[PDB]
Amino acid sequence: VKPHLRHYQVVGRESPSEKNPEPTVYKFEVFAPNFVVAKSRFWRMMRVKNKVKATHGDVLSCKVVKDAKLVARNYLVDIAYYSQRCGYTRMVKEFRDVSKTGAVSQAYHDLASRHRARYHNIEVLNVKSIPDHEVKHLSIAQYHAPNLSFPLLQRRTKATRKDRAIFVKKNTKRAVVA
Amino acid sequence: ARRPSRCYRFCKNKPYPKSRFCRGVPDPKIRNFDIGRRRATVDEFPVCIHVVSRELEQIASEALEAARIQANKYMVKRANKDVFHMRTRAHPFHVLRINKMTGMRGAFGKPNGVCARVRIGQILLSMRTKEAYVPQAFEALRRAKMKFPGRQIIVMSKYWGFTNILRTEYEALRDAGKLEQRGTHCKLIAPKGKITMRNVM
Amino acid sequence: VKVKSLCTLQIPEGVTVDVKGRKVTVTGKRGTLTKDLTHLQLDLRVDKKNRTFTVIRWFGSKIPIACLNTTKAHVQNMITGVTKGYRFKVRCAYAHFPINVSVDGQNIEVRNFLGEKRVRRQLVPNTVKVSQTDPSKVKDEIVFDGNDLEQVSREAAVLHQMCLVKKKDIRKFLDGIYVQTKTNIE
Amino acid sequence: VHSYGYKSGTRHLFAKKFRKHGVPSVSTILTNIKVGDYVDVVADSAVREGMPHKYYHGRTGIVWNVTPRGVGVIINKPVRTRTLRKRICVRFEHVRKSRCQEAFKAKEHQFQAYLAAKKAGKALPPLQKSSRLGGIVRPKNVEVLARRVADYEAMVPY
RNA sequence: GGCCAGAACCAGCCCUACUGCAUUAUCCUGUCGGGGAUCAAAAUCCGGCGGGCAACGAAGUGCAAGAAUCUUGGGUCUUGG
RNA sequence: UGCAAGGCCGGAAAGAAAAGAAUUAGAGGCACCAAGUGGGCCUUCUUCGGUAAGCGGAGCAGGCGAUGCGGAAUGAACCGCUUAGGGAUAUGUGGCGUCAAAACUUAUGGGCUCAUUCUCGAUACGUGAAAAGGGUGUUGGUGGAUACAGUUGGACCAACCGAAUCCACCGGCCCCGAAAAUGGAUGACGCU
RNA sequence: CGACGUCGCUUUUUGAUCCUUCGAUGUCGGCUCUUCCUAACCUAGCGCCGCAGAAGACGCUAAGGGUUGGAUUGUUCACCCACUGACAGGGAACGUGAGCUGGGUUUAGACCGUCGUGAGACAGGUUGGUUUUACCCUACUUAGCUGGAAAUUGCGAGAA
Ligand SMILES: C#CCOc1ccc(C[C@H]2NC[C@H](O)[C@H]2OC(C)=O)cc1
Ligand SMILES: [K+]
Ligand SMILES: [K+]
Ligand SMILES: [K+]
Ligand SMILES: [K+]
Ligand SMILES: [Mg+2]
Ligand SMILES: [Mg+2]
Ligand SMILES: [Mg+2]
Ligand SMILES: [Mg+2]
Ligand SMILES: [Mg+2]
Ligand SMILES: [Mg+2]
Ligand SMILES: [Mg+2]
Ligand SMILES: [Mg+2]
Ligand SMILES: [Mg+2]
Ligand SMILES: [Mg+2]
Ligand SMILES: [Mg+2]
Ligand SMILES: [Mg+2]
Ligand SMILES: [Mg+2]
Ligand SMILES: [Mg+2]
Ligand SMILES: [Mg+2]
Ligand SMILES: [Mg+2]
Ligand SMILES: [Mg+2]
Ligand SMILES: [Mg+2]
Ligand SMILES: [Mg+2]
Ligand SMILES: [Mg+2]
Ligand SMILES: [Mg+2]
Ligand SMILES: [Mg+2]
Ligand SMILES: [Mg+2]
Ligand SMILES: [Mg+2]
Ligand SMILES: [Mg+2]
Ligand SMILES: [Mg+2]
Ligand SMILES: [Mg+2]
Ligand SMILES: [Mg+2]
Ligand SMILES: [Mg+2]
Ligand SMILES: [Mg+2]
Ligand SMILES: [Mg+2]
Ligand SMILES: [Mg+2]
Ligand SMILES: [Mg+2]
Ligand SMILES: [Mg+2]
Ligand SMILES: [Mg+2]
Ligand SMILES: [Mg+2]
Ligand SMILES: [Mg+2]
Ligand SMILES: [Mg+2]
Ligand SMILES: [Mg+2]
Ligand SMILES: [Mg+2]
Ligand SMILES: [Mg+2]
Ligand SMILES: [Mg+2]
Ligand SMILES: [Mg+2]
Ligand SMILES: [Mg+2]
Ligand SMILES: [Mg+2]
Ligand code: NA
Ligand code: NA
Ligand code: NA
Repeated sequence: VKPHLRHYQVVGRESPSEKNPEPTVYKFEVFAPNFVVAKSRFWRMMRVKNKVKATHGDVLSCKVVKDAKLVARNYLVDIAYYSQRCGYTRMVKEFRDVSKTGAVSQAYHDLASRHRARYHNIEVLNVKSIPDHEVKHLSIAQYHAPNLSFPLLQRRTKATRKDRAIFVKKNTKRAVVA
Repeated sequence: ARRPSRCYRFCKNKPYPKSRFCRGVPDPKIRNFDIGRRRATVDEFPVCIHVVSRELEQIASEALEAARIQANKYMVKRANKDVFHMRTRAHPFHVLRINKMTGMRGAFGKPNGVCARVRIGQILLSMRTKEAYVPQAFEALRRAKMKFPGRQIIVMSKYWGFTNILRTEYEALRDAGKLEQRGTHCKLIAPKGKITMRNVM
Repeated sequence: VKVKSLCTLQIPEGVTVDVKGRKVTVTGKRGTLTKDLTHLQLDLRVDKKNRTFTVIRWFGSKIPIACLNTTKAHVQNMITGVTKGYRFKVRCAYAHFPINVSVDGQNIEVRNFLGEKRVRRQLVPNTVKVSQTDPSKVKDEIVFDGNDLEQVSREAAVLHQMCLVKKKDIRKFLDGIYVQTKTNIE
Repeated sequence: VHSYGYKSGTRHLFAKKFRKHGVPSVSTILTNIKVGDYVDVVADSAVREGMPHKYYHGRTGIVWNVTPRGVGVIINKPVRTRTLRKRICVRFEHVRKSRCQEAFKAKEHQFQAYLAAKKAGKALPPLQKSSRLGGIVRPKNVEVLARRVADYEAMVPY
């Protein structure tokens, strides 16, 4: 399935005024389901860092950063999340994926399952593709073997939806109730 | 006897101090707020360890006194009494009332005890010691917080002892004449005021 | 998870190992043994030409991976059983009351344990041979012989558990039946 | 217990600001109040003569009566389902000239000035353009907005 | 026949089919150097330079107004003829 | 002839410009005659007494009372929606293994979890069941340390032996802490 | 085992409240009879001990079974005598009054003390003081008749 988060680049600034006639222009990287969530994350970042509110600023661009060609890669995702018990927890994780968006989307699922962290409590500091020789985790490095092979065991293969049946003769494929 | 502390845990009331309106208040169970070598200079104890509160609640003076006795007993046993200085940073200024059961009529209670109202992130105990006795301080504060209701965390301070100067910069600022010693704490000298024999650096 | 974890075992010349549906049969001289490992969910291979036994766990976490080293030990014990056998030596230790052990064919009788009048009986399965050493060599010794280590043990352990002191300070009352030597028949 | 006198609950309402104590100045005495003016009714606690009731403090009304030392002010007051026009009698020290129509008066005078300038061949001032329109932006400096590791360590005290 | 049923057509609704404009560059390629791991490679990766449209139904990205007449779609016992 | 007041006569009036520069299911005022009611209660935030209470007492605003309907199995007050008599098409809250309409157990989605007599979990409101503390259960992180290491065998320290270990701390799910009276309750079966 | 502290559980105590009942839900105790709980006294196993033996302490699984006779008191409690393997603690509308009993409590009679001018009062003492109704429906205990698999029908057809 395709990743549920897209790579957005938001460009914006404080609206010019008499005090600030030439405001600084900021470029922001964020992974969001849509550009409305992307703009919301941008103004939150602007408010908590540059002390600039959305009501006093404008967005120059909210385009999507296109994914590269799909190649099996190692992605180093710098990610952090907030919990009441422990404040902010920042971790660096390695993932196998074919795109930056897929790696970040897989990172959000990983944080949601292993640490019960939802989207709005999570900040993605950085994501990048790294070579095989800089991978530290063995669970990721095992996929760099020049001759990596494995069988497919314990696999539940479902029939085509059109051809699924409720009752089938025991040692045959003839459908009795379908 | 004494009522269980679970009846007075949450900060449900407005602050109720001992004043000219609230008379007949018993004395707090904790009177010594500084144990160990309190007279030691700031140079002597560089390491500071804090017990920080994680909840908004009330801590009775009985629990505060119990914690400092336990912490003092452990340090004296597993170290010396002259290698640490501990300060209790919570003061029981909130007076608790008891109805002391005419039912429910005219039920405003009489003073019963005192407790400290603590917030999230507030420091409860601070231990000043040398780097050699750090493991003893952590165990002493771990035992002391078992006397405390609620959740607390033991953390290592980034500052030098009981001062507001970073551990990484105290010695350099001390070697230059930029620090004024004032007993347990010290103040960084500012280039303000008249030109005197102080504030020249 | 870990993609591939495996363990390897070398099979001696005189013993053959067969695997079929997680059912391991080890045949050599002095007998043969069979183990049912259908509860393990592992990948068992035997290289007949190279005399190697391999157990593989694919995409396993810690719990499934802990089973492949257990599997190798079980097959190794079977290999040793059909080449050297297993011999457990048992000694009856007592302070005052002699422990009279009578060993008939596959039947063990224990009498006068701590002076009790009750007789303790145990029926040894036919796969394990029980013999009593002549007292002239070593006093009150019982020897269990068999191919299966699992069966040879718990025949001595059952003997040990039958002669247990009750309602007394076991630190002081040390009477009992204890295994002393675990070795091989050949 | 609690009572309802004339000046009940006015501990902070009828008090001077910090370091601003004192009786009213000459400019208050020299200020002219006329019938029909707009006034803010702000009680002066240093003049305990002709003070308004605590309700009318901070209310703006219309002068209906002028007397040697006093000012009559009509003040709207909501009671149940309607608003009553209450006439209060206060000393002149407790009223200030209201600037509530200053923006409207300037708007009227600007229109007269614009009309006169338009009438006789004068150059009208240029109309202001809206700031919400589009346009090209040339940024002199561009910076990256991101969350850094230093941000998380800086919010931890001790 | 003022009864039952089925097909035709109309008008009105309700559905589904058929899609254009804009945008990509943290991108696409070749080559050089580095780096990598191999029996030896290649690749993942980082730089320099030169070209550029990833254009197969390119993208699952912003907006789409495409006359169901052309080119005989479906329903209406959810309307009336 | 200046100020104050009441008038009269004239002039001008984007009928209120431009700068984000209002909007309106926007007929305003004035009366008369009268009914029921004057026990309330519940929730959101604020809040006083009380150890607390399905306890007593207040502020703002919704609601029940007076109101059903569609949901949370069941409930005056929670969620949705508020109601002429009917059809069609879409939804809301809530759901799609059976009971029971919907994935005839959807995907060509990723992880985590095993719970032996109140019997893991699937309870918004609903505390309408749980704490301090603890776990070498498993799965994740942070920071240090060592690398021909660490564990063994061999002679309280150093050598063979040929790979990655161990030290503290912080999470997720599970487990222990966890005892009441008729036989019983994620609604039931059951589900891994 | 556990001071100074601290976190809980329970509803076999009292208190707090005032939601139900005031055109009425029969009040304490005992007797009788059944059942349930476990925080386990005895009985079955099993750990550990400052565990030599004997006698015991502490703890775990387990409520299947058992848990007494009497003097005083209306008593519940309490206390003592005695037996025993042991004489554990509790719930069931403080189980159980159309099952009993009626000693107490709490009408009217009467005595005493204290109080009250008095009539009278007293969670002070004392004595005497009507305990009604089942033939209805369920429940339970026994006791009879009797159809019915499409659980009365379909002809609707399934054999351990
Ligand atoms: C004196 C005294 C205290 O003891 C009682 C004992 C019984 C009762 C009767 C009430 N019990 C429930 C109902 O409200 C009433 O039933 C009837 C039949 O009236 C009241 C008090
Ligand atoms: K604590
Ligand atoms: K009653
Ligand atoms: K026993
Ligand atoms: K009496
Ligand atoms: Mg208690
Ligand atoms: Mg309060
Ligand atoms: Mg005030
Ligand atoms: Mg004021
Ligand atoms: Mg290149
Ligand atoms: Mg170029
Ligand atoms: Mg698609
Ligand atoms: Mg068309
Ligand atoms: Mg039509
Ligand atoms: Mg029609
Ligand atoms: Mg309008
Ligand atoms: Mg009322
Ligand atoms: Mg309709
Ligand atoms: Mg429908
Ligand atoms: Mg269905
Ligand atoms: Mg499924
Ligand atoms: Mg709940
Ligand atoms: Mg429910
Ligand atoms: Mg809850
Ligand atoms: Mg915990
Ligand atoms: Mg654990
Ligand atoms: Mg864990
Ligand atoms: Mg862990
Ligand atoms: Mg259930
Ligand atoms: Mg459950
Ligand atoms: Mg359900
Ligand atoms: Mg009670
Ligand atoms: Mg009542
Ligand atoms: Mg009755
Ligand atoms: Mg009644
Ligand atoms: Mg009755
Ligand atoms: Mg028990
Ligand atoms: Mg029992
Ligand atoms: Mg029983
Ligand atoms: Mg009763
Ligand atoms: Mg009860
Ligand atoms: Mg009766
Ligand atoms: Mg009775
Ligand atoms: Mg009865
Ligand atoms: Mg009587
Ligand atoms: Mg008298
Ligand atoms: Mg009497
Ligand atoms: Mg009498
Ligand atoms: Mg008589
Ligand atoms: Mg029939
Ligand atoms: Na190259
Ligand atoms: Na009513
Ligand atoms: Na899944």
